[PDB]
Amino acid sequence: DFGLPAPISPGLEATRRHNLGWVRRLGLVGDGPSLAWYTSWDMPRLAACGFPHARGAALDLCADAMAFFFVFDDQFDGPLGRDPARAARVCRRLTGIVHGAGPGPGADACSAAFADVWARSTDGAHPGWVARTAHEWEYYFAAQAHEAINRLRGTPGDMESYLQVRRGISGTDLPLSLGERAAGITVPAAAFHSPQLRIMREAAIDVTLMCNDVYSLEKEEARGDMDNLVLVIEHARRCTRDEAVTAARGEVARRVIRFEQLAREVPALCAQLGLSAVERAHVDTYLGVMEAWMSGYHAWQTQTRRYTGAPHVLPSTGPGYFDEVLPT
Ligand SMILES: CC[N+](CC)(CC)Cc1ccccc1
Ligand SMILES: [Mg+2]
Ligand SMILES: [Mg+2]
Ligand SMILES: [Mg+2]
Repeated sequence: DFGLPAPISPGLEATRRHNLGWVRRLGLVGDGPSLAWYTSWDMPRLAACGFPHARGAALDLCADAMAFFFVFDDQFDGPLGRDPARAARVCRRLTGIVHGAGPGPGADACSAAFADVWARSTDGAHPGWVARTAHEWEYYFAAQAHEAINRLRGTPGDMESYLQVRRGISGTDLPLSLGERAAGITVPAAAFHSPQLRIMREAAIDVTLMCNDVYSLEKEEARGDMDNLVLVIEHARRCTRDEAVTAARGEVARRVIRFEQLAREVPALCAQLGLSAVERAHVDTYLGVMEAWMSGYHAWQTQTRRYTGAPHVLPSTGPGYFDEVLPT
């Protein structure tokens, strides 16, 4: 019991078709085991449940971005994730794409897929959205090497260090930046940076990564992963696994409560700032984007085959992928 309500975009089926063609055309997913395994994740349902405001090509972008995140993530479940210098170099290649240097023809599948997601994301976007989201991507790519450092250390970090690494490797605020973009809204800066919306944005991202930590612990613990809230709590408190899971549930619940308490202040905040009716509408949609990411991510993770299937399809005795698609 995380304390989250149940959630979908009507573009689910069209996006399923588009996204299957996209991952195969780009070389992220092959034929056979990799395609079956990818399909079992149900990236279209994650997009439709996590981004219910997205329609048409906007939902396509959400599903393709998710596909990139998950395929790229799994490439570190192998030697790359025990090699911080190599991880830092591979991730520097991707960061160069973020800051404007496109990969060119014949780039590897991960570079090509990311370049496509990023170009589609920024096309027609407000410059303030582009600048913020570019730095979000930089954090995401740069954090991976620190997760590898922690694996070599073999102990979980303290809570502060766990949050600094885990917020990065989880994709930081990128799901919410994507949801804003896909909903076609631009949050007014005066509202975006209110203490209420800053705390809410941070809480929503923490909620989803902590919910994921609980559901993905089984597939991660056996690989020597250290940046998982359950392991962090257990190590810090010297408590039982059950006590640590219970505490993790409470960390999520307290953040949901804080989010909802602050959400109640948002109508009055928009009035204090003198926002226009359209601006208030965009803020209201942004609240729904955050609410839907929290509830939709969790709904998806209860139905996907990624977490129950991984230890059997890709046991910890081998890499967490069928094909190497990321040159190192
Ligand atoms: C955002 C997608 N992600 C992290 C990059 C792919 C592995 C899983 C994830 C989803 C939701 C919360 C935390 C992690
Ligand atoms: Mg990861
Ligand atoms: Mg992972
Ligand atoms: Mg996980």
